[PDB]
Amino acid sequence: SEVPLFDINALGDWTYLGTSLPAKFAKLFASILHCIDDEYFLITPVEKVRVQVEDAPLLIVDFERAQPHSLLNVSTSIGTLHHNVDIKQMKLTDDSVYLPLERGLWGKLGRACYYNFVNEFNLSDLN
Ligand code: NA
Repeated sequence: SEVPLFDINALGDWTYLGTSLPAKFAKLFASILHCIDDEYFLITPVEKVRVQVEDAPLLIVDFERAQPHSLLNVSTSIGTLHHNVDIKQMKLTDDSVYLPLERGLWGKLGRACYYNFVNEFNLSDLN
C-alpha cells in the first residue's frame, strides 16, 4: 500500500495528509488528476501519486448547453469546468447519476441540480 495521501470524499471535498484543501487547491490538483484502470492518480513528469476517491472525483453543481440541443458544459463544486459532456453516456447507480468527463473522470450530479438535469433532457440527446 502506497496509502494515498490525497482523499476525495463522497461530496467531492479534498484532503491532503488529512487536512482540508481549499477549493482552488483542489482545482489545481484536479488539473493533473486521472482515473486509469479504476484507480486515481495525480500525474506529473517527476511525481505520480495515488488519490483515494470515495464515490466520484468531482461533484457537478451546474450545467448548460452551449446551443439548443448541444452537448453540455458542466462545472463542479471545486470550480472546474468541462466541455462536450454527453447526456447519452450517463451512468446510473441506485443512488446517483454520473456524467463522463476527461481523463477517465466521472462527475456525480449534485442533489441541487438533479431535477434541472431531468428537465433538460431532449429526445435528440439519444441520437
Ligand atoms: Na426536457
